[PDB]
Amino acid sequence: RFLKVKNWETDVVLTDTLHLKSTLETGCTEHICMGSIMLPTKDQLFPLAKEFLDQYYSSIKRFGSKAHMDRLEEVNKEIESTSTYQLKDTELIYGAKHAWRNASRCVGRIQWSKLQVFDARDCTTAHGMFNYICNHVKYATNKGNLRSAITIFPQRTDGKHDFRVWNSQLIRYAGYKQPDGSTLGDPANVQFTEICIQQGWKAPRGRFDVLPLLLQANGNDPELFQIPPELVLEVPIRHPKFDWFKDLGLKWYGLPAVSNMLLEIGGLEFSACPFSGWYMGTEIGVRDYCDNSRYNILEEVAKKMDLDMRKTSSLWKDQALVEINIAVLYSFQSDKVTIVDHHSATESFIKHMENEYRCRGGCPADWVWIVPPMSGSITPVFHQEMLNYRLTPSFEYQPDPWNTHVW
Amino acid sequence: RFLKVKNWETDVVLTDTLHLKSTLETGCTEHICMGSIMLPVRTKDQLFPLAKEFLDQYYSSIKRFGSKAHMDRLEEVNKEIESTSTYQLKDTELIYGAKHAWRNASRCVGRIQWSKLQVFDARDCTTAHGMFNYICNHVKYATNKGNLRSAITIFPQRTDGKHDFRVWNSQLIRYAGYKQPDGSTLGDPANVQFTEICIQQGWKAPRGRFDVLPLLLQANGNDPELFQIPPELVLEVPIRHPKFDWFKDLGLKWYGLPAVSNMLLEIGGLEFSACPFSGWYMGTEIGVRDYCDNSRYNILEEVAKKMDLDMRKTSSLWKDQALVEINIAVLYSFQSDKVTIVDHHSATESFIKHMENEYRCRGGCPADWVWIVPPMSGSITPVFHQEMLNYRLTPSFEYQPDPWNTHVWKG
Ligand code: HEM
Ligand code: HEM
Ligand SMILES: Nc1cccc(C[C@H]2CNC[C@H]2NCCCO)n1
Ligand SMILES: Nc1cccc(C[C@H]2CNC[C@H]2NCCCO)n1
Ligand SMILES: C[C@H](O)[C@H](O)[C@H]1CNc2nc(N)[nH]c(=O)c2N1
Ligand SMILES: C[C@H](O)[C@H](O)[C@H]1CNc2nc(N)[nH]c(=O)c2N1
Ligand SMILES: [Zn+2]
Repeated sequence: RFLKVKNWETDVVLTDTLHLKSTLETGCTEHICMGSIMLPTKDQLFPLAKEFLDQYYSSIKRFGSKAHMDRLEEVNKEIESTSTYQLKDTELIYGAKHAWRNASRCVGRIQWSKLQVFDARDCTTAHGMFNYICNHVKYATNKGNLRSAITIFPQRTDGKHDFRVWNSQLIRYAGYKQPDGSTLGDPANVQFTEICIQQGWKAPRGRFDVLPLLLQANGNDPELFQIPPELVLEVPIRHPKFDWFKDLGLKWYGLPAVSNMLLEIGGLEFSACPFSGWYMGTEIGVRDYCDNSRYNILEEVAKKMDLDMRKTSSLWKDQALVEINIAVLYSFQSDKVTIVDHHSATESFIKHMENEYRCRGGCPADWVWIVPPMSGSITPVFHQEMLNYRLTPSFEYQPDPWNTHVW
Repeated sequence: RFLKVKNWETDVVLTDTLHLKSTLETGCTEHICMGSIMLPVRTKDQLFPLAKEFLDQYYSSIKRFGSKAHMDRLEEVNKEIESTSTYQLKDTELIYGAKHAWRNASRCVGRIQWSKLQVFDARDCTTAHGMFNYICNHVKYATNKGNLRSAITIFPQRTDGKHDFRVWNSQLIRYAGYKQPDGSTLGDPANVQFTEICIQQGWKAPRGRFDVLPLLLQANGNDPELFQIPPELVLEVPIRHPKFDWFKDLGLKWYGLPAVSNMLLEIGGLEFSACPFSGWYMGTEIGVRDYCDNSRYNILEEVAKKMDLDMRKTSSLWKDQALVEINIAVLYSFQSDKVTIVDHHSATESFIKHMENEYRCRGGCPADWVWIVPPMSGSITPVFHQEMLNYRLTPSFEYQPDPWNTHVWKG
């Protein structure tokens, strides 16, 4: 019941009790661990609403109070009458911040309580969504001094009027399959890019074409919108020592903004809830740039460094990896765009974890995701045992819209 | 039931059915994943089914399932268990068993080599001196002047739990660690407690930074005894860098033989508490962990200084740069001295081929992602992108409590 996690580097042992409040399943059983798998009614709703309202009133030190009870009855009556309910602004803010607090795969949660929440529940059209999103982007970007934020569109009603941002991230580069059989741009976005073209987008067919937004409002067919170019802050990537690096013609956008997840608060489902923070270097330098199925630039960089790529044991891939990541951090820092290196970020997470264990009884964490994709054991989280469980409010994955939308 | 695992780099999807044969628990539940947790005498009653399952697996493996030989063996073991409360494995079963414990070791990235294990049957061993001799022979055979050969030496199984054979060392070869009164540590910090035990037992510690520890061996439940492995049998590699001539002056070296000696080998319900096994190193074990863990030799700073990296801010990735150089050095040195070693790219690439082969020929390959992914350059190795399923199959290697915490001293 009372589990303990140990840090094998510091010997520090923490006891987790928060997991006992876990509701959702993990995908694992006593016979099989699926820890490395990427994707493992009025009657149903009131229980969820109650659990949420209880934690909310408990957070504001008014558990059991009349206000707590009144609200509880108010929501119950509303659910029975309207088959759903509306969160108070205070509840929405608390819920969004906690969905982030509960995101087991997020290493930057020490920042959880500073989330700027934009209530977009009054939005009704795709154009309105576009406006709200540009404001989010401009607000979060803040001329390079990034600020965490989330914009929350109307909650699901009957399932045929869902609001959705079809894009996976607000800002991402297009991908196109060339005759050469090769891929131009971001291979990860080929399918999406074609859906945009299929919709009308005039693809420039460049290596870094900022994709247009495909916004779906009230269950209607999505619409294209181009984020004002001047609102999409990008960073040209250069190395502090290798002058030839700039010649690679590499650049990345400064705002990481996830837009395909579902925010669940008190049983309510917010299918369109784009949120953003700021990058941890490795996300771009290791994953976006070096993943074989992404920009896959290791060989190109290796060649320019004049490394013995004859034998894997010379560790040329590793050396080029470090350089690509040193450049990313350097380029973002030079342009005054917020970014955190994996050492600083993981150190912060350990501190956050410690706080969470002592003030909340635990911190769900997915080791597989928390440990940076490079230099794993030289970051502290590598040596930190973690317990992964699911708490609500939460951010959940949801089916891509183009595989469920009835045009 | 069928479970699928996907490689997010190649889109290749594999299907696992082998997990159905999994009996042991994982530590996880439908509500909590303990995937990153390091460590989440039987009765006649519970033993025969364990013996039967194993023998069924053994006889199927040799295509004699249901044969008269198979049935006679089950009857023989049955009679043996009821009569003696235990039973003895035939040599063939022991070999098959040891090879499978390795094959089933979900935390081992080197399993493509599982079928080539040399098994030394030391079940006739009766004293610590006897154990010493067996271990020396294992070390010499495995080392093979640098052309390392995987091997395992298996001492008598557990009987009543009061006569256990145990190798107290965690690995046959490791360097002493000494806690200085000023709080600092000389040698390998990981072995301070053990080194202290050895000293208490009479070991004359040379107190250097790389002193090969003595073997502390327990035979038949008796108090352990110290033995020094003949130095000429301990192959070591001075670590130098191909381009940095100052690296050698760091005074670093490492032994060539990785030999785990504290695990328990379970075969058909029998428990072999002393089963030292060895293979060859994957560079990162030494270069990343042994050398760069903050709680081990911790050499990142000294190395970073020499390279004169910008150590004022973490964002210069000086630790990451120094890390790669150190690992290049380990691989270079071992290769230059002709001591077998494998780099993490080659090793993980082979593991993926092994895993795919296993899914197809065996219906699965239990693997612990947390352990399989190398401690450096994670995502540039193919295993990072491979979904895996972790479950426990027997025969298997299991952790067991450290002997000094459970041993009843006789004096
Ligand atoms: C302030 C800076 C932040 C940093 C440094 C940070 C860092 C990270 C990193 C490194 C990942 C893994 C990403 C990947 O490998 O794809 C991640 C995942 C995640 N983060 Fe954060 N994060 C931050 C802000 C946010 C915000 C503001 C939220 C929500 C309001 C959030 C929610 C999540 C979620 C749900 C995931 C997992 C997403 C998935 O499964 O694909 N993060 N974060
Ligand atoms: C032939 C070369 C071999 C290589 C390259 C290899 C490599 C590895 C590596 C890198 C690990 C993780 C080590 C760590 O981080 O502590 C590991 C663990 C393991 N290996 Fe292998 N291995 C090999 C041979 C063997 C042999 C011969 C056996 C048994 C017969 C074996 C059994 C295991 C077990 C049981 C584990 C997990 C040990 C633990 O939990 O501490 N390996 N191996
Ligand atoms: N720094 C942050 C903040 C919030 C979310 C993320 C993660 C985003 C940005 N990079 C990969 C993408 N996640 C994709 C997960 C695999 O599909 N990163
Ligand atoms: N190459 C091999 C072969 C078999 C076993 C191992 C693993 C050994 C050698 N390095 C760390 C140690 N395992 C310790 C696990 C953490 O306490 N490594
Ligand atoms: C198969 C495996 O789960 C997959 O490659 C995971 C591993 N860890 C990860 N960790 C983070 N932060 N992000 C990812 O996309 C992944 N991918
Ligand atoms: C806490 C965490 O489980 C621990 O640090 C693990 C992570 N992965 C590992 N992987 C390998 N190969 N070896 C280890 O010792 C570890 N330690
Ligand atoms: Zn699990």
